[PDB]
Amino acid sequence: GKPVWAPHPTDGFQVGNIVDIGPDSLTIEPLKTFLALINQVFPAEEDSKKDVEDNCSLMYLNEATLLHNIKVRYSKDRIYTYVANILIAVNPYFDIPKIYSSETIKSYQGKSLGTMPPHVFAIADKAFRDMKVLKLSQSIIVSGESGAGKTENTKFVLRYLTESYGTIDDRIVEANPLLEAFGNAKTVRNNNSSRFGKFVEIHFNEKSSVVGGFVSHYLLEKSRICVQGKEERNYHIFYRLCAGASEDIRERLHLSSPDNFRYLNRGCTRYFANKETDKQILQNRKSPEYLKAGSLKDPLLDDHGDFIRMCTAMKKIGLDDEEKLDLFRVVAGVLHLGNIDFEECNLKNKSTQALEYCAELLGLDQDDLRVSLTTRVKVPLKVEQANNARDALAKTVYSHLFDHVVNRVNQCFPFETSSYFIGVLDIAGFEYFEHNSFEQFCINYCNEKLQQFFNERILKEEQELYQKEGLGVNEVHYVDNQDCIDLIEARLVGILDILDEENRLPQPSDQHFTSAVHQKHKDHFRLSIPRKSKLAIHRNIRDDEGFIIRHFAGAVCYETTQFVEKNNDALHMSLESLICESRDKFIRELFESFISVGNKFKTQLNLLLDKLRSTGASFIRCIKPNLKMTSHHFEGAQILSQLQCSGMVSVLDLMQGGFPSRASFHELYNMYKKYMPDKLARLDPRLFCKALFKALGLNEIDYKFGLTKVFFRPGKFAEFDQIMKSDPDHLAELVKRVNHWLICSRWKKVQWCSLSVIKLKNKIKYRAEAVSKGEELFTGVVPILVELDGDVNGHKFSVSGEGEGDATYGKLTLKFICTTGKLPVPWPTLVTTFVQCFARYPDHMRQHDFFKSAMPEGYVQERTIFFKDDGNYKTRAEVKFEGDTLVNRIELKGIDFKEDGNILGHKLEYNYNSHNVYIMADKQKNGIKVNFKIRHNIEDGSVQLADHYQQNTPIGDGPVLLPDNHYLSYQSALSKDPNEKRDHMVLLEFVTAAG
Amino acid sequence: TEEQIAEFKEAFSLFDKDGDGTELGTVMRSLGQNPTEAELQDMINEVDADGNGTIDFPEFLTMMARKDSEEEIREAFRVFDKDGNGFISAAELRHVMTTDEEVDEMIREADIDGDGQVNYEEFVTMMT
Ligand SMILES: Nc1ncnc2c1ncn2[C@@H]1O[C@H](COP(=O)(O)OP(=O)(O)O)[C@@H](O)[C@H]1O
Ligand code: ALF
Ligand SMILES: [Ca+2]
Ligand SMILES: [Ca+2]
Ligand SMILES: [Ca+2]
Ligand SMILES: [Mg+2]
Repeated sequence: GKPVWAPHPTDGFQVGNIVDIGPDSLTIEPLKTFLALINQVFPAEEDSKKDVEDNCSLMYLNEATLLHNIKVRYSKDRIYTYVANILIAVNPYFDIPKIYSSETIKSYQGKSLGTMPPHVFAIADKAFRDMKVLKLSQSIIVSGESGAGKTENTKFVLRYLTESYGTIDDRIVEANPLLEAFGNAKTVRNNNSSRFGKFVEIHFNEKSSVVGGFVSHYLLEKSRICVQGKEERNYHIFYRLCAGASEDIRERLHLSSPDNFRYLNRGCTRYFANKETDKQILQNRKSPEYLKAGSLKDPLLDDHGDFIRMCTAMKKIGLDDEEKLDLFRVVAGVLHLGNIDFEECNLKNKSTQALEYCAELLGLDQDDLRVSLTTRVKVPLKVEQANNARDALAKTVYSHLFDHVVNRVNQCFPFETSSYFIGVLDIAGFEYFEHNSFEQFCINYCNEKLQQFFNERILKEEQELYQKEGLGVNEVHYVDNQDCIDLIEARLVGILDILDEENRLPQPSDQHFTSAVHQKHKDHFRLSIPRKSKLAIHRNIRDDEGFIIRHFAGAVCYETTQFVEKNNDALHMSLESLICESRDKFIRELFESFISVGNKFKTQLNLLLDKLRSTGASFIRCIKPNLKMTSHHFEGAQILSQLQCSGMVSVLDLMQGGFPSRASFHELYNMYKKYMPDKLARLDPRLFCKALFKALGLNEIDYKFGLTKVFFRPGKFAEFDQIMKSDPDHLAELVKRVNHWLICSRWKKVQWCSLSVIKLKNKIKYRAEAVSKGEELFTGVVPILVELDGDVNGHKFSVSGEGEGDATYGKLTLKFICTTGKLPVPWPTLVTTFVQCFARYPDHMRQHDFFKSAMPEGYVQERTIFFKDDGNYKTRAEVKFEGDTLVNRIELKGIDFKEDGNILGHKLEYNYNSHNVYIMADKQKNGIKVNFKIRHNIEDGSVQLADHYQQNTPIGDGPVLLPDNHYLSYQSALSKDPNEKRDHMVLLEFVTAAG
Repeated sequence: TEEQIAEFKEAFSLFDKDGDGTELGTVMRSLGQNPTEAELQDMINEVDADGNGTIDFPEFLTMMARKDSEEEIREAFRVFDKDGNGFISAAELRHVMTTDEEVDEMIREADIDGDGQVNYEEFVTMMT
């Protein structure tokens, strides 16, 4: 009845004690007494203060012990934790000192998993060693919902690998300020949210040295360019430009405080700043909102501070001032574009200035800009359509600018040829809001695919390996999400293809699309109408105004308004021509019907999947601790579902009997064979391997031989790495070490076997001695003394006995005196009770003599004697030598005797019949068992039957003889001493043993 | 000790030539020890608790116990000595064993002083 984990609504689990148990549920009393089902109750770690670095080290592996272990570690700023070779990373929401220093980077180099504390650097180093040794490219996948810390950990990895295995090498790192400026923006979930997915490849030569890199970017969020929520911002660049630009640059670009721009002022217009950096921003840059409410607070982001760092970054990576200024000119051009209003259509008089500034910054003719936004081609446009033209131009310009930025970044670290790469995947994190649109849909779809790859690699293929190799690892079942992916990307019937169809037909409709989705997946586990939503805040949405996808990370309700418009990437000819024919060379170079955004995304992501399938893969699972971006606020429930949805709970389960390290047995043996003396080589390969594992730590439970591969249990990575090390000296040193051990064994084996024979031989002499000694005690005549105390139906009596035994003749001559008066029972009933060690065992029988073999220490005789149709006796006798005389002390208890029966009514004749007694060995108790029936004569000519049950066990723990089944023959003669005044019996008995 | 039992277990396999887990006479004779057949059935009869006569490792050790060990090791050395000079040769160790090169490698690895033979003072070191 030790304390246990049971569910808690906000902590995920709480400590308590089981009180009462039902069939499917029980009660828990918290350390208020409440109901919990048996299968949501778990065993707890006995030490609630201890934490382990690898969750596989826990005594009990379950979701609750997992949650608590992570909680305790986070309490100590130990944000990283292992589940075998997978890393769990909880967002600290503050800078942990020195944990990412260059000094820390060096300390992780070449070190096996487990020999240093869990860290992102160890995962990155593991990928490097795998790349270098296995000659196989590598991918590091860092997952997590929005704001969990993927981009930050991605940066730590890239920084590790380039500092460690560089020699211009810092350009891949120095690049990020640039990419984040154009691709990152404030969200309710993340102040530094990535609005694009990225795959950063670090390429290596044959020597495993960095030769350059490549950044792949995926689907930048387009709508953010023009509009955002009151609590969100457009991309950082706009705000970095406004906060940090010189007064000169501000005049040339006609910039002002963000509130002055339609593309900024519907969102948050405040800057990220602190007390010190607010002073470095001029007043003409600050919005009324900023002046009213102060800056936005962040430990990492600072708008003015980031502007400088960006400019420094550009200089560090090779960007000249001309290109810097070109970039800024397009940014401002896009801003001014948005300040163009329309009335009936025609441009409003106030927006004259906006048209001038935009046309100039984008290298366009004013009249051409005015006409392209105002007319369709050859007919004029309505107010709302001019808006759609304006915004569409802004979305394409900014998008192409972004393409150019990542392309410009790729040109900083190009490489002619590479051998292998290590790639780091940083997708946009799973997100959902009050209103969810095509942006959330695309982002969450990408999140489904990543989880499927984790499922595919870590949960499906791992168990297929165990089974193909015959390991007999308990299967772990889990809910797969391929169905969710099928729902989206399937041919003809998938949501993306149904959406594309909608864009294709003459008069497209969001609701016709939405209806089609529902109709074509009638009863589907992953799709539902918005009316079945859990929240009531979204229940008034009609069937064809949205749908719910039950994502692995949770059900998300999508409003399908604007899905069709958003699925089209294409820009109309008149807009395309305008911008392609800009008088600005830079803008022309930015540009080198229906184009599907969804299917372009699916193609990109499946090509990424092809990449990932071809590499060795490592996983870092990022966790968001809370929803308020605070430090030291572990929200158990929120973290628990992240652990469940990620599959980490499933993985921990598998690791109860799983094997994260493995090698080809043939390959492993052959690399040691090359150094085996030609002698050790003759030894069975499996035996050599066992000896090698012994030599490098491992016990037998640490590893298992499959059909073709040898597997190693969790927490043994260092041992595994030593075993696999290819270095000639290391293989020679180990072969020498095991060679020595095998010689030391072969010696000890035959040595100890020689001792074994010496002991066996000694034991034989030790048996014989003991039995001889027993036998030599009975060579001549031996005096006897017998003492009995008896109780028969309350009648207490005592008798003393004396005489002699002659074992050569098997003769007993004894006289018994009842010292307490008259005997309450007839003497004959006591004959068998009244020293079987005096039996005659002839020549070839001496081996069967238990009785003499127990001497001088002797034995205990225990009997139960049943008088048929009457009572029973129970006797305990202790028989041993006391000097040269054999003594016997007996206690006797009789119960259930009929007071007028043959026994208590003294109806037995004073005589005795001959009997055979059947002795057999009692192997378990190390003595003998005996069964015999005595027939006593009754006065009137009938017979009183006495059924005996006997057991003898030796007193000492020395050696005794256990006999083959045989029998003792008894003759008994009863008589009276003619001069004896007391109640007595003279007994004469002869006993021979026979076959 | 926990080490001494494991050492005996490895020796127990040289009794268990068939590899099942169950002969004593066969090896006892071959180890060059006279004692005949009569005493073996009697000795096994103390640990065989189930009566099966099946010889199990936990039985083996208890069957060896008595109520002097230093002279047993000295007597073990005399099992290696065919003649009894104070040294074990390659030909001597080959007798207890039943490749010749392997026997030489076995002899050399024990020889601490350098005589090309193994004496008692060094026979013990190998054993422990
Ligand atoms: N290891 C870390 N150390 C310090 N701050 C962190 C760490 N990981 C995340 N953060 C903070 O959390 C924020 C969001 O993390 P980020 O990596 O941008 O989220 P995402 O996983 O969406 O990319 C960052 O802006 C940063 O302030
Ligand atoms: F905000 Al993110 F990945 F950058 F979820
Ligand atoms: Ca047995
Ligand atoms: Ca010799
Ligand atoms: Ca020597
Ligand atoms: Mg990110």
